[PDB]
Amino acid sequence: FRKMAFPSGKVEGCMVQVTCGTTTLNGLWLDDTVYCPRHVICTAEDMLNPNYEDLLIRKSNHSFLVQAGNVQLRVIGHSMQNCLLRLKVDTSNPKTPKYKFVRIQPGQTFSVLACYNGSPSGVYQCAMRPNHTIKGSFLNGSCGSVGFNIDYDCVSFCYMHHMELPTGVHAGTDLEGKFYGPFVDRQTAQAAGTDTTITLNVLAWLYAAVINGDRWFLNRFTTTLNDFNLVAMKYNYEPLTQDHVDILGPLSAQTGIAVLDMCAALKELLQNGMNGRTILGSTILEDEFTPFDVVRQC
Amino acid sequence: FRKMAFPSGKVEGCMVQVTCGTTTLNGLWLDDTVYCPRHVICTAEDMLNPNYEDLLIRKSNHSFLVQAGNVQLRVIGHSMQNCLLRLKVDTSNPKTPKYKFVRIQPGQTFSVLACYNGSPSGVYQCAMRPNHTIKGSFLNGSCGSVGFNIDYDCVSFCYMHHMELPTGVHAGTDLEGKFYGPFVDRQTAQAAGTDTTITLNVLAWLYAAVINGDRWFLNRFTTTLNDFNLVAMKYNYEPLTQDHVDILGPLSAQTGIAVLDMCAALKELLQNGMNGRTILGSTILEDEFTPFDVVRQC
Repeated sequence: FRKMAFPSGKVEGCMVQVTCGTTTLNGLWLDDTVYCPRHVICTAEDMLNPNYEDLLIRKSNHSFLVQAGNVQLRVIGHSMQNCLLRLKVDTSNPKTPKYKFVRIQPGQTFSVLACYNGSPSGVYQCAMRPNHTIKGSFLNGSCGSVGFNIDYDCVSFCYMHHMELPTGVHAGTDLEGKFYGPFVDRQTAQAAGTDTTITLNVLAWLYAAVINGDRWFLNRFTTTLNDFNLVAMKYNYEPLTQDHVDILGPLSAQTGIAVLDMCAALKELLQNGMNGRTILGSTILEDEFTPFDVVRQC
Repeated sequence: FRKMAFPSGKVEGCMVQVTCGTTTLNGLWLDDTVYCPRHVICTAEDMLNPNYEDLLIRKSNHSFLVQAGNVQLRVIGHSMQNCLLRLKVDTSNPKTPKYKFVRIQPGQTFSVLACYNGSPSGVYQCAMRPNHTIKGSFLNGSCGSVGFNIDYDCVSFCYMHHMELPTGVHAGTDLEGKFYGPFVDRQTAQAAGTDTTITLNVLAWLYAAVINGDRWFLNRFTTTLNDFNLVAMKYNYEPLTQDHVDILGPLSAQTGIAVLDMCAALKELLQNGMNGRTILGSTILEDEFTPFDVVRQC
């Protein structure tokens, strides 16, 4: 059972490089706008204490160098939106796909097109951690890279990379420039809080296992929701609300396994262990597939 | 440390649907040729005992329906190459990228663009297992889907999916239509042999760990190659040749950790265990990153 990224073609045609002075990062070109992290305007000395609105009101249009492959795109306007610069260029991207901008919740998944200086290098699937960060060293030096989902023909942009935190996890914003989490776009003390396991996703992955033939771990005993949350919290799992439980409705319907019955199986799995046995050929519980991802891939 | 797929844009523009009668699968459109598994010509009754050259000499050009999105592409020729049909169409793909065809070795990695009836649905990274199969239910119903690597601007096609084996792993061919492994393109008894862990890749992943700060597991004791292979084989690991050892040269150079020293660390890891500790935040040893993948992603 594999982590899949969305095909990245529709996003690749949107990736450009933005340079201000000696700083360069990735930007996203849609219609005649280029979106990038506004800290591209910062010198390393500015970055400790940046006055973004002063720095931005004081920059000329021609001080921005935007490149689509080798081709310079002239900037003809610039404004700020929260933590993003929106740069007007003189050319509409002929490869602009159908898109929207959405803001995602913790636990949800998306694909990241990792880029270096505007050139796509790889695509990764990942989840937004409950602490509003994303794990995995893959975003190191690709500020501006974007996270997205594809809904048949429409690209829903949800993430833009801004920074690496002291523990090496990544922080960024939605495409309206609002951070996920309490973080800021300056070089200062910030810390990812404690993280927890995405309980709903681990439940979804146990349903994926049942769908794929694996039944040995089904519950031997009943649980209540409350007793379930009591045990799960001891293993650093997120507590499960009623509404979380209900999101598992379709997977429950299609398998015949009641949601609280699957909670019971997980509770017994945390307490009693796999003991060398495997689920989906794994010795560990996976928490970066949402219920939606499981329905889609099964 | 994340599994990355190559950006799939260059391959997406090549994916079409091929239909013969009631059978449809994916094909790959390059210049004026469409490549697909030749079992597209089979009825379910043919598939038990197909006479491919008779079935193929007896089919007309117009009995092949090739669709690029909604757009029919007229077939104007057909020949067989080993287990692939090469169909001449009347139109050159305007999106043909720079490409080559290469045949890969067991243990090597590639990206798969999983498609349904010609439409890209997701991209996955994977390795060719030592038993010449590929693991992970992701290829279920996407015969014709292709595996590739990208070398800066050139797509190296290496795999085309043909079949699922009784254990649910996938089997396929290179783009000259030669199977990887002893398998055949008919519905008959075939079995993946026993598989082993890709020792060289697990070593590469331990070097990735060192590159990323993780040093706790470095060897406490010396080993010879022979003593190493003796222990590894007991844990169902592939034995390591001298030439395998030498492929680890660059990772050794860049880290300062001699290859036999890393063999020692793995040997001690297999025997003594992680005991709750993590490498690269994982409690298990990963075997689907090659030495090349590690250099590239670090």
